[PDB]
Amino acid sequence: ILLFLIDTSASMNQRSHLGTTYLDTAKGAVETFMKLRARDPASRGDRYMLVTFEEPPYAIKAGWKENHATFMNELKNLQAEGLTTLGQSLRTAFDLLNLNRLVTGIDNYGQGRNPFFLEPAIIITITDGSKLTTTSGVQDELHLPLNSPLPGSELTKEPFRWDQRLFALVLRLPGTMSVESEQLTGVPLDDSAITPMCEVTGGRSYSVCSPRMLNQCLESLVQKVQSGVVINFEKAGPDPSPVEDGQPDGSQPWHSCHKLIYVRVPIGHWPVPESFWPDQNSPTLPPRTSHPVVKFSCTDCEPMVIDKLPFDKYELEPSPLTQFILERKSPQTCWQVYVSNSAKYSELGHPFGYLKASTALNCVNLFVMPYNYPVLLPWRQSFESYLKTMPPYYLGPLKKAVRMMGAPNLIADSMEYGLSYSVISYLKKLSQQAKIESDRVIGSVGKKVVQETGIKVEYTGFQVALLNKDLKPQTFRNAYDIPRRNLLDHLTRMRSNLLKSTRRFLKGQDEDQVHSVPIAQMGNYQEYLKQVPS
Amino acid sequence: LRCDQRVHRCPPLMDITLHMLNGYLLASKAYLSAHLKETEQTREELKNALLAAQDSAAVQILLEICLPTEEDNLLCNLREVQCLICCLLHQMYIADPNIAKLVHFQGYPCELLPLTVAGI
Repeated sequence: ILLFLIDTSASMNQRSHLGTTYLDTAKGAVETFMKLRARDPASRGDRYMLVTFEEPPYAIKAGWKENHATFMNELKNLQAEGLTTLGQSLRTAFDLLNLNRLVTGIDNYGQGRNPFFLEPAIIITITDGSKLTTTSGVQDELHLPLNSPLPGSELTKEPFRWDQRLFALVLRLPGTMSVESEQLTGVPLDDSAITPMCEVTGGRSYSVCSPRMLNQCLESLVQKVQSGVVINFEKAGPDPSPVEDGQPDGSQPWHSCHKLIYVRVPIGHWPVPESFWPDQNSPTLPPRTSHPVVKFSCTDCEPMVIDKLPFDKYELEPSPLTQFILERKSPQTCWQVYVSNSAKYSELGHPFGYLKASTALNCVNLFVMPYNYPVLLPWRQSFESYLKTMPPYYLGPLKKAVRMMGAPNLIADSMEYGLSYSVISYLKKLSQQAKIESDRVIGSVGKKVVQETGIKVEYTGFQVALLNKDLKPQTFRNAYDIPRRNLLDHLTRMRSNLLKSTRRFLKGQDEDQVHSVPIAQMGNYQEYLKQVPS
Repeated sequence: LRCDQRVHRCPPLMDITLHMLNGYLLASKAYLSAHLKETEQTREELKNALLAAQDSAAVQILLEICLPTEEDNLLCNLREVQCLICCLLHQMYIADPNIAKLVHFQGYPCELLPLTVAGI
């Protein structure tokens, strides 16, 4: 799923050095991105959406239940007229991407946080350089407005989601020559108000300066689409305890890269449950975070973990692997990882996995382990006392693995909270109704706005008409659509047309055809008694 | 209305031609109303539009006849002819109030504005 955000604002009317405006260059770049992505044999399941800088009823051009034909037709007729309302457009796009999330089961907020339930989405937000306006002045903060929150959105406290990356294109093409071609293989950043918003999600922001640089950035962007598993790392709290082959001193601490969870839907178990201590009676649930604040500690702690535990291959995208490569990729050794923010009743973090590398030393495998592996792996009334340290709802998925061996547990203590189940079906129904109402009025514009609003300065109610583009005057049916110049000739033409008594008469003077004239479409409505047997 | 063009400066012959024009317009209306019944052995809206456009064209031709010359304004054959044309246009507007609206939507040169308003 790819949602292209093209502003089509009035500031996108300035002409480049090639002769076309920035909007035409953006549309051409989108078309070349389409034809480049079509090369990879994986573009048979994705869906394209379009978002412009227009009113909430008119911002979306093609959303759910819209094929490629209507999407291309809407992107073709894009007009650059309006202000640069970036915040409202980003909010509308994020709400559109989060319409079918509370109904299928993604981010249920009650049963862990399953990383194998993915809904990838990439935003391009092709906008102008700077100087965004909000009908009052020029702002320099880019704060997303919060006026009408969706039902069930206060449990994340952030507009974007687990898998929602945000790339940006500014299209800073000069007007005279664009002769800046010193650095060949180098794509700098835009350094604008959208740069922090993009970096928070996990995607960079390109700075287009030349058509060659545009082609380079488009060819570099097609290689950044996969399953979205974005997790945040922190150096705390080990004081860079990497004393293995050298001495530490770094910027590879707050790594917020993605992870490629390739399927073999995705197959996996043992998710990151949450970051708080869930109580048995809690009417209000604390809001989750889109990026989990999980921290790693550099300790050997028996990296050899061999068992019949179901295996996972959530591949990690190499972005800050320099710190690992400095220590020879940690051969035959790993380092634990633990989620912060009160992972248990009374403690600060519980190691639930590690980041052991592969034998090929190519990337990090991201070995996800159970909540507390070094205890259950090595019954004398031990498991009954051990199952009290883990979160309650967490007994859900692990028991499935126990199904591979037997079934000692039951549904006696399989209860998260009596108040968490309530006020959940109503929120899901409200979200479904909102998604249906949004998908219903998605393409039907029905503007019907043509007036001059004649002010005084039949009274207080007059309004002069405006020039209608698609008027289609009926010359043979309506007599008012016949001007004075070609009146007598048109009169004789109408007379001859009425006195001819032909078959299948029409009221159009000369209606040649539409913009498209297909050969197969016209040849299908015919009959040819021939087969060419010879 | 495509006669010798010398009768334009002739009040009696112009009145005769105006009477013939009104009679033949009514005859054409009747002929079309009868022809739409002897066919297909919509068309009514087409006939109405054709009749409206024909009446508008006749009114426009009669207005353009009122032009002084090709290059006294009160005591000449032109004055009498303009008055007869205004009388016929008044009769046509009394008969059908829609052809006046159609002609005004089509428009005519301004040199005929002080004549039709003060004559009809």
